[PDB]
Amino acid sequence: GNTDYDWKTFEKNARYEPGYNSSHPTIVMFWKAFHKLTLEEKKKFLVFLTGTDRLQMKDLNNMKITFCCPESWNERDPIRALTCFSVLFLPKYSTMETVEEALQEAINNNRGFG
Repeated sequence: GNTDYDWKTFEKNARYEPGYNSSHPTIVMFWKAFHKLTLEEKKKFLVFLTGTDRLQMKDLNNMKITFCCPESWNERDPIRALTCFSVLFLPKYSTMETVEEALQEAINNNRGFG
């Protein structure tokens, strides 16, 4: 469902914590899920990661995400995010499926976010 939105620039310009890179297994498998989903689904992702809904192209083309896995991350930890500097809490999932499903979980509103 993509429609005139430069997503390459987004995955390319994103931030990682010191010692993490897009080449890390967990992060490449994360991007894989972000590329197969539709426009509606990725909008939900951004809407919970950022503090602005239905973000404009001017926002998206400079928008970044900061990947983070807490010192005590867990394989079953839910994917959360903070609107401070767009940090996405991504645990070190052992499989490519668990990250694909977790991507859906959070966009589908993982509940208890009150």
